[PDB]
Formats: sequence, C-alpha cells, structure tokens
Amino acid sequence: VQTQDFKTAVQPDTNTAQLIKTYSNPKQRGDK
Repeated sequence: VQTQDFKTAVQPDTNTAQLIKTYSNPKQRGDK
C-alpha cells in the first residue's frame, strides 16, 4: 500500500487505515 504524498485533515495516513486498505483498496495510487 502506497503512502499518500501529503497528509490531510480528512485523510490522515494512519497505520490502521493502511492495514484496512490491504483488503479494502490495495491498488490506491496515493498520488494527489
């Protein structure tokens, strides 16, 4: 899972979110 370019109030790059993204959306690019 790729990290986002920068953090946002609505979308923080939390470890829990990245763990959920493994099965929810593993193909997200992360390029804003």
